Order: sequence, then C-alpha cells, then structure tokens
Amino acid sequence: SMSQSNRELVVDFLSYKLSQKGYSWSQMAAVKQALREAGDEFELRYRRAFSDLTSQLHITPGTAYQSFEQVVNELFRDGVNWGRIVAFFSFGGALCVESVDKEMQVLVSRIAAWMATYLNDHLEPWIQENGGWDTFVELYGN
Amino acid sequence: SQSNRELVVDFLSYKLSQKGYSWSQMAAVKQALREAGDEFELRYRRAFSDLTSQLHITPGTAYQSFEQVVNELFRDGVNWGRIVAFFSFGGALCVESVDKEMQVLVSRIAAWMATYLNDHLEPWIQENGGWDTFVELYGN
Ligand SMILES: Cc1ccc(CN(C(=O)N[C@@H](CSCc2ccccc2)C(=O)O)C(=O)c2ccc3c(c2)CCN(Cc2ccccc2-c2ccc(Cl)cc2)C3)cc1
Ligand SMILES: Cc1ccc(CN(C(=O)N[C@@H](CSCc2ccccc2)C(=O)O)C(=O)c2ccc3c(c2)CCN(Cc2ccccc2-c2ccc(Cl)cc2)C3)cc1
Repeated sequence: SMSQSNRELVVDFLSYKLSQKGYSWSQMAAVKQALREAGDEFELRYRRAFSDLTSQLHITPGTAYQSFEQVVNELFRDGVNWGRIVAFFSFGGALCVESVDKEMQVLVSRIAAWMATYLNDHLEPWIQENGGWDTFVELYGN
Repeated sequence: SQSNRELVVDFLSYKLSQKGYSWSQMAAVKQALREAGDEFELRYRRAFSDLTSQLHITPGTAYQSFEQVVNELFRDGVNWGRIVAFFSFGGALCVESVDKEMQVLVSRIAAWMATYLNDHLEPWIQENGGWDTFVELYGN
C-alpha cells in the first residue's frame, strides 16, 4: 500500500524528468506528456474560443451532462482528427475546473467517466484506424 | 479501455493542478513534488553538474554512487528540502544513464529510490504528517 504508492511517486517523478529531456519512462508516459503539452498549446492558441466557451457555461449537476454532450457532438460533427481529440480533452478539463469553481466538485468524477466512455465508444475506433496514440506522439513532436 | 481511463485521469489531474485544485490526494502529491523538483533544479542549477565531475556512471558503479550521494544528502537528518533533492538526484541520474546509452539502468535507479523511500524516509515522512504536510508546506 505504502510500498505501491512510493513506487508510483518515484515512477511519476522520473517520467516527468525524463520527458523534460526528450526521453520517456514508457510508451504510456510519452502519450500522457504529449497530450498534457498539446492541451496547454491548444488552450493558449485558442484562448478566445476557450474564454467564449467558459463564459457560456452555466454548470449545474442537472444540466452538466447536457452541456458536455452538446459541445462534444458539435466538436466531432464533421468527423474525428487529432486536433479535435486534443480539444475534447481541453473541454473536459475546462468543465472540471468550472465545476470546482462553482462548488460542484462532485461533478469531476462524473465528467471523467463521460469522457472515458466517449473515448471508448466514439474515438477509439478512429484512433486504432489511424495508428494509435503512438501516431499522435510522433505527429505532435514533429 | 484501461489506458483510455488512465489518459483521462492524467490529463484532468494536470488541468485541475494548474488552477490549484486536485484530482486526488495522490495526484496533488505527484504534482507538488514535480514542481518542487523543478524549483530545486532552477535554484541550484549547478548542483548535479558539481557531482558529475566525480560520478562516472556505469552499471557496475551506479549503485555505489547512488548510495554514497543519498547517505551524504541525509547525513544530518531528514527534511522536506532534502527529500525533494533526493528525487531530483534520482531524476538526474536517470537522464545521465539515457544520455550515456544505458537506459536499462533507469528501472534499477527507480527500484533503488523506492527501496530508500520505503526503508529510510517513510518513517520520518509518517512522523511528520505524511505527504499531505509536504503539499500544504510547498503550496504556502
Ligand atoms: C495542439 C493543437 C490542437 C489543435 C489545434 C487546432 N486544430 C488543428 O490545428 N487541426 C489540424 C488537423 S489535426 C493535426 C494535429 C494536431 C495535434 C496533434 C497532432 C496532429 C489542421 O487543421 O491542420 C484543430 O483541429 C481544431 C480542433 C478543435 C477546435 C478548433 C481547431 C478551433 C476552435 N474550436 C472551438 C470549438 C468548436 C466546437 C466545439 C467545441 C469547441 C471548443 C473545444 C474546446 C474548448 Cl476548451 C473550447 C471550445 C475547437 C492546434 C493545436
Ligand atoms: C523546492 C526546494 C527544495 C529544496 C531547496 C533547498 N533547501 C532548502 O531551501 N531547505 C530549507 C528547509 S526544507 C523547506 C521545504 C522545502 C520544500 C518543501 C517544503 C519545505 C531551508 O534550509 O530553509 C534544501 O533543503 C537543500 C537540500 C539539498 C541540497 C541543498 C539544499 C543544496 C545543494 N545540495 C547538493 C548536494 C549535497 C550533498 C548531497 C547531494 C547533493 C545533491 C542533491 C541533488 C542533486 Cl540533483 C545534486 C546534488 C543538496 C529549495 C527549494
């Protein structure tokens, strides 16, 4: 328990320090780091679209899924691409922050579950057809 | 998939941390330690380079170098600042191993760090309120 959590902290810290030098702890660590960076990049470049989105958000536990679904359906209306997948993660992140800001922290675990289901059902088939997350890492790094 | 749930959790942990929030207690510790490591490495830019002048890392001498540095680091006792330096040292030794084309040493360094943490740091950590105390102190 303390043993597993100590190994987890070590792995997390070393994954981070290796990534800062262009190295990686594992394939999964390389995906996680490249997605974190892509999220930061997307949010900064589309800071206006991010600001317009958060301003229009009126989060309540009863309308949270509705808001999630409407944005995600609009986002992927014309199909899937890596850029839109990054925007999907950025949107989930913004909805979680907005939930915590509005003292609705209970929504965070729900949003993560909705994201994971949407990924499994609607994004994973396209991801697998397009070479998987390794292709994303390769394309983003280039 | 398990890996898709893991990516979601990782991304959300990061975005919540950027606003001073956290996904979980464990995510808050990981993020506070990553930041403290970055801060220590910026404040002491030449600390590892001053050590490398004598640490010629090889699979045969890596453990002896790790053990000596870590024993010298904690000679006067444990504190949070030295624990951060311990993680930064491990990180630097892993980078140096990959630079010297001996990435096979990375998983051994990780195992040595985890054993030192379990055996020699965890009693002081637990006596000092656990990793929550570190998060509280670093955030202040
Ligand atoms: C890191 C990064 C990611 C994405 C881009 C932009 N981008 C492209 O550069 N695309 C490429 C094709 S992918 C190439 C690629 C990219 C990354 C890695 C690997 C390969 C192209 O065009 O050549 C897009 O695709 C792209 C994707 C989504 C959106 C835009 C553009 C424009 C703004 N729009 C707002 C929006 C509309 C509807 C519904 C919701 C939201 C919305 C989502 C979240 C919030 Cl928080 C707020 C609002 C979302 C730029 C940088
Ligand atoms: C985020 C942060 C952490 C630590 C500090 C610095 N620092 C202090 O400021 N400490 C405090 C008391 S703890 C306060 C605290 C800190 C963080 C969180 C919470 C509370 C003080 O004194 O006021 C120290 O403790 C401290 C600890 C270790 C060392 C130093 C200073 C100076 C350099 N020295 C080199 C060295 C010597 C022997 C063996 C190995 C190495 C060596 C380790 C790793 C490599 Cl990579 C290379 C070489 C190691 C500064 C910022």
